[PDB]
Amino acid sequence: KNVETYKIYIFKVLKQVHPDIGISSKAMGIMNSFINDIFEKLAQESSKLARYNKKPTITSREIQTAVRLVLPGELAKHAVSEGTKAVTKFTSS
Amino acid sequence: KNVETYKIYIFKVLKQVHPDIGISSKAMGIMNSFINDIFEKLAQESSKLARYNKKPTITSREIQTAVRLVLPGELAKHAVSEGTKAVTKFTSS
Amino acid sequence: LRDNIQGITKPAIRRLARRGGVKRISGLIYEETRGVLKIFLENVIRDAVTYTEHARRKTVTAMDVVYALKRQGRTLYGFG
Amino acid sequence: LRDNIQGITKPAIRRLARRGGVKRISGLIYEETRGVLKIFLENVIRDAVTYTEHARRKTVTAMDVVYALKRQGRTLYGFG
Amino acid sequence: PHRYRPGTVALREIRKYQKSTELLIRKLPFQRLVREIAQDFKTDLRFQSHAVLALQEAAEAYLVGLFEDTNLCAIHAKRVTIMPKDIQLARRIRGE
Amino acid sequence: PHRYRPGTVALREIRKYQKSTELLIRKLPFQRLVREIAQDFKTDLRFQSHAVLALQEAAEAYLVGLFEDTNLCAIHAKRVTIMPKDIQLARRIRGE
Amino acid sequence: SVSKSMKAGLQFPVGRITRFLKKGRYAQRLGGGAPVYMAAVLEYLAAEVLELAGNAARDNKKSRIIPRHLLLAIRNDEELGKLLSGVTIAHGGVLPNINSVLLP
Amino acid sequence: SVSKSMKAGLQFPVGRITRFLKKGRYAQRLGGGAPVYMAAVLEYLAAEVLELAGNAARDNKKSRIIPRHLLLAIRNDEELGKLLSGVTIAHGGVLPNINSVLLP
DNA sequence: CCTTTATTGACTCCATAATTGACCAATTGAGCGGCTCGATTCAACTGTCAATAACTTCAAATGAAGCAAGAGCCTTATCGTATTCTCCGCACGATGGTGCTTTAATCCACCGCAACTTTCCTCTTTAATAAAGGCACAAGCATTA
DNA sequence: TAATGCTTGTGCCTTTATTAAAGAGGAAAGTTGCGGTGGATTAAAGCACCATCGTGCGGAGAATACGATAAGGCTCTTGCTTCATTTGAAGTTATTGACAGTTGAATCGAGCCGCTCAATTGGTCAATTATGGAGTCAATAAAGG
Repeated sequence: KNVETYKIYIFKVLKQVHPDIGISSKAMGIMNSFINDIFEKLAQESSKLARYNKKPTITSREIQTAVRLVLPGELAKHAVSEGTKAVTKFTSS
Repeated sequence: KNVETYKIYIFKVLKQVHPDIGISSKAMGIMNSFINDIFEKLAQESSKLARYNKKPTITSREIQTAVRLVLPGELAKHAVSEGTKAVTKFTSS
Repeated sequence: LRDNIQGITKPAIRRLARRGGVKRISGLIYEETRGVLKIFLENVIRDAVTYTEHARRKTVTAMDVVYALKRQGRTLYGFG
Repeated sequence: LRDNIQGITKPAIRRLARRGGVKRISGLIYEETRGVLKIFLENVIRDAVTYTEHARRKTVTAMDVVYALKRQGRTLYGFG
Repeated sequence: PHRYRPGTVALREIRKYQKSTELLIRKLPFQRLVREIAQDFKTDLRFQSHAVLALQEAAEAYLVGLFEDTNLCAIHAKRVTIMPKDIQLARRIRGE
Repeated sequence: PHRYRPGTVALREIRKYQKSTELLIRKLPFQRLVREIAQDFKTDLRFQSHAVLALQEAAEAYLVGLFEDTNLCAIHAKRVTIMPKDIQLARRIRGE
Repeated sequence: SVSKSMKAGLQFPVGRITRFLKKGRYAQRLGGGAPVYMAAVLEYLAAEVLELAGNAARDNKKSRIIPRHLLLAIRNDEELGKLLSGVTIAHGGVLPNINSVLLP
Repeated sequence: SVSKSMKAGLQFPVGRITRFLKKGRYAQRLGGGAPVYMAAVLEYLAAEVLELAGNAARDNKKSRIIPRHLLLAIRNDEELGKLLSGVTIAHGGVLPNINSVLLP
């Protein structure tokens, strides 16, 4: 059975930030677990936000509010800025 | 809009335990919040249990395991005993 | 609004310490206790306001405060 | 199995204290540190076993331990 | 004149305030403080009264628990007077 | 003869063990301890090896954090020697 | 028509709990006995807390349960105190305790 | 066929994240831009952690990121340390710190 | 121990408001049928965990000796406490105004469903070079003089 | 300061194993079309939150006399550290076997979906009884003698 992991995409991101630095298998597993954990946190917060407001759908606004609730401070600011940029790029195309 | 609470059923339970003792409105709200919080905890634990085992349904077994995970010690033992009694009574009828 | 943190008077902090079982209180506690309190509120109100901003409302309800508290492991019964 | 709690030897506890930044260690620490450790394990293994009992399995996996730890606010990366 | 020794009326106050369930902070100054703090997150905010009451009760519970921890830390150092370092140690161990 | 004063080799060990990432508890005694503890919850249990490794790493992380808190408590009472009361106070403030 | 709560011998609303479980979308499907188990557990917990609170109220020579009695019942019990350790009861106060060092 | 990640200018799998969001049943319906927003946020967090870890690895004169470098990057950063305060990194060790009192 | 004084709890009378009881509707739980999926059982394959034996050598146990750190005792001086006077702004009651929250209708717009395509991401296999093991070695440090 | 043991940091050979690179396929993402359900807009009631004014009185602020508590200094004695020797138990390697986890199929049970409807529960209003406000007395405890 093929297992879904971010080990591909994470590696891509690494080659965009540090082209000459590799990553070990243990560190790759730790990074994959980190991505999974943050995904679950954001998704659960978005679900709670949708349920509190009696909304059946999760939009980018729910994700933005979940990012503000979960990530601290400047991390949340930069993440919101990147998410808004990506959504604008996706919609404009 | 009609607001839905447990304030009826809890009162019934009180009259079964302490027939001569009443309950105030503030204590009524506190008990209702307590019941809602425990319901949410057990339901979320059951959902996590079903998701972990790739099961689409929540059975009384998921609820029993969630009770064991959430309630501590003798509380969990007695709650499991009560739930098993209720399920047996419901099925036998 | 300014200086409102000074509205948490020394007798109020002393009463809160008495409820905590404190028999003797140093002179500089009242300052520290204020700052600590401020931090706590800034952690809750922010979250509460966030909820108020998501519901597209302008009034902060008791539900917003209860959810903001529950988000931090400070569940509060009696306002649900 | 009995007496296996004594397998957590005094040098092991001393190394754990050194990694924690401890310079001097009292004589009775090694006993207390054992009991504390035992309690911790009993809180995790139980939960882990519970998961193993729900999946109708007889073998405790790393997933069971990871979930049992996450249930207690002790999230552990590297075994996911 | 009748003078109580230090720490006697303090013990009486400990017994009196641990038995009551009332709020210990004045309501209007706390309301002003909450509005001041919230004005830095979103200007022109309105507060439902029960929201401010919930905030006050949560803050008072937090401070009472913190003072219990502070008293434990003070007694650890062979003292009866709580000091700012005790609050700092309690908040550090608590994870704050 | 050449002898180090007390607390020097202790500081060197602090620097050495804070730099390494290895496990500090022996694997086989810990495995026996885990099997002993689990035998009281369900007889005839089997343990996957990575499960025991995860348990060991979690337990070691917990003990190291507890010892950091214990060292803070010991420093608070104007001492350098950690004592059982320090562990008890740290676990009390931590909520255990 | 025999209500499910009466069929299970409970006072709590098995049907309403079924609706709450389905509305929350905790799983795609819901078993027949899951709401019954839910109702039984909730009823037992409510009965336990109310027993302790009523005993506390009787000890105080009061015939009505107030949040103070609920807090006393919760904090004077090991299991309930462990379950509700991180919970604040409104208008509940604190457990009366003074450290032995502070006493004269 | 232009992939949604290429459309949004991301390296992360917008489609796979959409599948994960739908499979997790977090809501009845999923908006068009919610997976894109989530992918952007996850990509940014991964980039931040990897930048800090690569800097830590370079400071140690190593060309490979190991769990020790990830832990050093996490603990030496205020906001990442706040986000991952209750997280244990396997084979990560601890941040080297000795109290001033213990020093000679 | 005694004696005086301040505090607090019990006891009762009166107000009071707060919980209990009763009624109308509203809305939702129970019933019944059809149907598709899922979870139960069975079986085989196959992965791996418990157990064995052997050998080694490194870390644990134990003791000696040493030293310095915790704990008890004493002294002091300063600083939190109990009390009183005075002052001041919190709180309760009544009232106006307005803005903003909720509800309902309407329209449009966008997302789930279903099937086809096509492409990219994941086991399996092979290579190669970064780093641990080991050896040699320099130097910053601690220790006693 | 200074000589000297000493441990840790630094430089180089080795190898290896742990990561970089590549392929077949198959599982999953992108596309297209439809249609219905949900979000966005607008208007209106009413209600709820802000601001005003008055007052009067209980709580806050400031000063005073002071005692007792925290902090520093001293001493000592014992408990923990450092080091050396002996051993005994963990660690690694190779092997066995049997248990149990996983995958694949059939199938019978069971829960979703629609629609009716009637039985249960919630909003609204009157009301009495447990509880608070206030006054008075009796018991308890603290502080000086």
